[PDB]
Amino acid sequence: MNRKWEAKLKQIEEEEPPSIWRLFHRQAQAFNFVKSCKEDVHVFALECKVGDGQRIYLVTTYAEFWFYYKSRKNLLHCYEVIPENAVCKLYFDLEFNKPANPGADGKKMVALLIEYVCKALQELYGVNCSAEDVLNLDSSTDEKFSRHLIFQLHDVAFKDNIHVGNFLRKILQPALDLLDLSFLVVKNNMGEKHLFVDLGVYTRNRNFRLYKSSKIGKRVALEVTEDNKFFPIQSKDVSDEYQYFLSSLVSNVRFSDTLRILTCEP
DNA sequence: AGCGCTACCACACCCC
DNA sequence: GGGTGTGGTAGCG
Ligand SMILES: Nc1ncnc2c1ncn2[C@H]1C[C@H](O)[C@@H](COP(=O)(O)OP(=O)(O)OP(=O)(O)O)O1
Ligand SMILES: [Ca+2]
Repeated sequence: MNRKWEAKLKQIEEEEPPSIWRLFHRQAQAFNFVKSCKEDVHVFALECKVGDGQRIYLVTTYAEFWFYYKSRKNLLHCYEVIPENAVCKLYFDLEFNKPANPGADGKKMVALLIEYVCKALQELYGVNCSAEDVLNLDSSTDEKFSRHLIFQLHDVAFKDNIHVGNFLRKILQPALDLLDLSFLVVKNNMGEKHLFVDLGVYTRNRNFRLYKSSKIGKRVALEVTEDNKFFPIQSKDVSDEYQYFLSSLVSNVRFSDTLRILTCEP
């Protein structure tokens, strides 16, 4: 109830074919529309013209969004809005300052990370998976090894992203102590000891840069790594790039009549 | 007309 | 000197 109260105060304080394309200034007004929609619609965040994080919000289906998005001539700097309390996938934001840590073997650190989380998923939930179920994206530059991992688990999902964070803090506590998970620590922008895993992305209504999208500032967009081992099922009725787009979406959990929802309280 | 939060610091408090 | 909650903005994500 504590969350539903903060929104109520912010509110008072503030022919053609079957298409759906609604832009909203307030994230709250967007989700309100989704409820009164009657169509499998979702919420996207577009970075406004301002160089800061000022964002506007779009509401449309995945298919209709990919239609006006695939060319990459329009709708640049888009983000997925991960709805609070909604079932989602296991994902990661991986990033360290390249020059600050030279000896870091990026492609080797991710494999060690995945094999750990995989083992963790088995010991704690009986879930079995391998890197073959891990969509691997890249947005790196000459100064930042940036990677996004989206797990594609078979009939499995988390209660929400808040529980994903709890899962990681639990299994990454041995590394957090280091103010064998030695390969996680990395020197930050100013010599400080941060964690190769960004644990600040597991919040309510988190934005997450979409596939083939770059921040309003730079121009490097997310793309599938070369060592990626997740390959969707080829379907003649939709393009392959659309498959990766659907997979990459954190909050687009495969409909399954045997879905195991995973929880984890802190 | 973004949104969410925590890391950080100040203070106040308590205890033999 | 240690140890434990409480505000409250400032800045990351
Ligand atoms: N000002 C911001 N406002 C709202 N959401 C943000 C903001 N900054 C970051 N986020 C969200 C969207 C981002 O996809 C998510 C992770 O932070 P961030 O690392 O900066 O983006 P990114 O991982 O997609 O690119 P990269 O890390 O390589 O710079 O947090
Ligand atoms: Ca990042």
